[PDB]
Amino acid sequence: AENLWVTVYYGVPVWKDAETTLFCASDAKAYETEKHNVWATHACVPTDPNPQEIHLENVTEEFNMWKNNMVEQMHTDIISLWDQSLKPCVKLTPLCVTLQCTNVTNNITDGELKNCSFNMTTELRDKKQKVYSLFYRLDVVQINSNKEYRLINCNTSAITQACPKVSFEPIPIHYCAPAGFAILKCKDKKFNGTGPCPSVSTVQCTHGIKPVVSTQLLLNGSLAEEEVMIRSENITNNAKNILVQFNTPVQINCTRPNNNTRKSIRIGPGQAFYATGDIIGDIRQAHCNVSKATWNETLGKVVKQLRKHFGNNTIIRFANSSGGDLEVTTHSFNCGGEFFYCNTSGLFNSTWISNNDSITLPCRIKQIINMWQRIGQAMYAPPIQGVIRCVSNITGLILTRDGGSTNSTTETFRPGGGDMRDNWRSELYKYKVVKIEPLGVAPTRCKRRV
Amino acid sequence: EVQLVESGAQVKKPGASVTVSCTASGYKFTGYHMHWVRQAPGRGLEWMGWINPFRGAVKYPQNFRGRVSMTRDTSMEIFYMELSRLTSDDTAVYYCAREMFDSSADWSPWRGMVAWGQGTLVTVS
Amino acid sequence: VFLGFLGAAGSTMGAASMTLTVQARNLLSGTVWGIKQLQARVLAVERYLRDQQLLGIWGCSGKLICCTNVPWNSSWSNRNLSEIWDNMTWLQWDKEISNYTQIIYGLLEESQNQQEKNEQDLLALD
Amino acid sequence: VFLGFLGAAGSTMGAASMTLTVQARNLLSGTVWGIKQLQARVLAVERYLRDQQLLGIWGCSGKLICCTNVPWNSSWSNRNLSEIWDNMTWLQWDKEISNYTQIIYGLLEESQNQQEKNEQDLLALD
Amino acid sequence: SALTQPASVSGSPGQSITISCAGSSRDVGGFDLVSWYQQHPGKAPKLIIYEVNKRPSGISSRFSASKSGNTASLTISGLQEEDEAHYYCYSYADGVAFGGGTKLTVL
Repeated sequence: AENLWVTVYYGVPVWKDAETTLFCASDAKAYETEKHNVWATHACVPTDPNPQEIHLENVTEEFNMWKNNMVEQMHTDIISLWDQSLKPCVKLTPLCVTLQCTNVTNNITDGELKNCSFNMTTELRDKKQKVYSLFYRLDVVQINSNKEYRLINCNTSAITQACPKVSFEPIPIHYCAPAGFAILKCKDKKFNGTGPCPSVSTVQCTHGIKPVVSTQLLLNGSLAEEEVMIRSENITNNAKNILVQFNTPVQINCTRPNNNTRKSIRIGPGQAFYATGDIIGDIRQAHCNVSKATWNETLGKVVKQLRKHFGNNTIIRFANSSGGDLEVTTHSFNCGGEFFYCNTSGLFNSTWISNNDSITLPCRIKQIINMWQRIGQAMYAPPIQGVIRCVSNITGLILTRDGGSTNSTTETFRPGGGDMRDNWRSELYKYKVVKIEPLGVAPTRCKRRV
Repeated sequence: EVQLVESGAQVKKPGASVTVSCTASGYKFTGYHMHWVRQAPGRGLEWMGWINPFRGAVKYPQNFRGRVSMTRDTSMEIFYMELSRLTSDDTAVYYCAREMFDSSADWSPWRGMVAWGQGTLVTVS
Repeated sequence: VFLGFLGAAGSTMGAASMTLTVQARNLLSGTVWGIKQLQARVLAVERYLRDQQLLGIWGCSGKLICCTNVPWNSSWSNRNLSEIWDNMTWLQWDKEISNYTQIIYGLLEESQNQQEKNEQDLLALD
Repeated sequence: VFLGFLGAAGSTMGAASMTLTVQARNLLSGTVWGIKQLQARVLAVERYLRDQQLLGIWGCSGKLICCTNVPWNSSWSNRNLSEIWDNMTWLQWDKEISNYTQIIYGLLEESQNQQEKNEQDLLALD
Repeated sequence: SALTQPASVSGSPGQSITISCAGSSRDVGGFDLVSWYQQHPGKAPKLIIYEVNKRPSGISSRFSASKSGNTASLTISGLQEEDEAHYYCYSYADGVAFGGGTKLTVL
């Protein structure tokens, strides 16, 4: 009549957070790019033909990017798959033989590269081979008359060249969840990260995210909505990595106007080293043209998202990076297979107050990189034949602030930070892993039998 | 054990610069923020700057921008540091110092001075 | 009306416990890298079969919604049937049961069906 | 009396059909070296599933107690009921079935529920 | 430095001491990020307390300080001749400012 009992239901809308293993899915088509392991697509499940979305009526739910422990899972996953695209290719520790160098076969107009001859063990163990290559000033180092050099990993590490078959363009992947877990998605547009969301939504898997190797500029990513949302885990500690999400994208049409020669060298048997041959005649430099007009408008798209952080009438300043490595002072991103570190000196430079052309960004080039900060494991990128070009939508920024400077006069803002679990997290902000608890108790007036 | 090996006395002259070292030999380099700290003979100390050794994110107070240039060597594991526009007041010793909560994934802070070196004494006229 | 999956989270308990035959359809259906999905599905059925046993080692035997003969003790957020069952949402009702759901099932197999289905035995052997 | 999991391993079968549920808890209990546990919890369901399928086809469906309709044809270990349920434990009597436990079950699933679930739609066509 | 620390403090073995550390509406009174240090005369300096009052693993719990309102202070219980040293105050403020310093000695 009133003595309420316990009643058992199943399939309830209840959850708590818990970390466990997610897994991959990258279409039924990306498994057909060949090239021997483009990233990780191997036995991953193909992706469903139609992904739909559900908006949770009345749900007010907490979201974050910081202690969202998928920010650690994805970095550890992208780390060990890098070896799997490497271990059946060509290692090159004997390339620590000395090269006799000189400024290149040029008509001056300068060098930054050299014409370096050296001896090497070929297919036959007894036969030695004469061959010279061309390297950038970052791939080698002089050791302590003309100048002679060594490869740069030699005073620290071993090194392995990847297969030139393996291509390296960012290809999308969906992150997955099985029977018991899911991934949340707060469909707020004006979303400053912290708090319950008014119209919480959900997804079973994420959208398509590309693991773009980039510091400073985010590329091939995801846009913002309404106002260019400014995001950060912590805006007070100037040691933290701050991530901006653009709304209006910018065209980067990078170019390496040097028809490059790929000289394959036999030093195996079977294996091969890939040297740099002649560049045809004229001598030009790798840049990265950027629409001057698009930058100036997008500056206001975020600077007017800074007057909402200090003053309805105020002032904002910029200056180039405070210093450090190329990965924190220069926009690094993959272009062709070789790498481009682009000069951020000429961008962070203006001064804001109250009431058709293009600049270009100088870019250095690197082929041997010690990425992941693994002292012991450097690599060599087999050079790209021909002129290199890469169009992409500019998407975000990894940057820092200064300290107090003069308290509230204004503040200088520079690029830096770098860390690779926060380049990833620039595309992990709107998700959080949850464990689903399906059993639910209620008190209804019914009771069972004996 | 760990250590912060510092250079011996490196006396230098005004209008120039000087190099002071903190060799690392026992702990993880990249993930551990490190500060340079200055101590004058019998006076108050000045916080100089710091670095994010993972690719070297350095910062200064506006006090010395244009003067100071500060960095490290990744695989040789050490901190160099220089301060330009020397004046005789700069006669002092120096100390490298680390922060508390450092790791791999989730960061913070900017505090908790634990580490100190050997006191590299330079002298300026 | 066949809306979708779990729209009734900030909605009432009955409208939630309405579609008792929707959420149980797509959960099984039918080198390295091929291992992270492999370690996900075998720990996604050990827990599922832990449930398949519990609906059998009690008296329910079948599947879906079974009621119980347990004191919903008054300390557990007592409103009327109509202020709990005919009023609240699993966003606003599950916010009140959580802190003491561990005491309810310190019994759901202990002093009942363990001794209860054995009361069936000392009976049906003499 | 409640003396824990497997606490009644060798007492009278009447006192041994008590704890039928505690032994129904740890049949599911929830690079390399992770292989050491992934191939272990795989064999937890294997000790459960074998009985989930057997009891399901039978008149058991659910677990715990389950009567069956098989005559213990006296050619088997014919004994007094007191010489089964009163003077023996689980071990002392599952010893006796072993001579014929490979014969008892050409019936429970093969002669009972093969035929006693097809007169449920020659009868149920009314 | 930006925190006024007094001139001197001296005593007899066994006593205890208090040292004030005052700023304005910005420094010690503005923020809860302070810390105090010890310098025995001529080696590597050492931290004793961080953040108002939380000791790090190892410091003998005769030392304890705090931050109240605007004037940070400290207290060392049962002075030994081991405690005869120089002492400071830290406080992250905008960047980092400091306390002037105060030495403890044996009378």
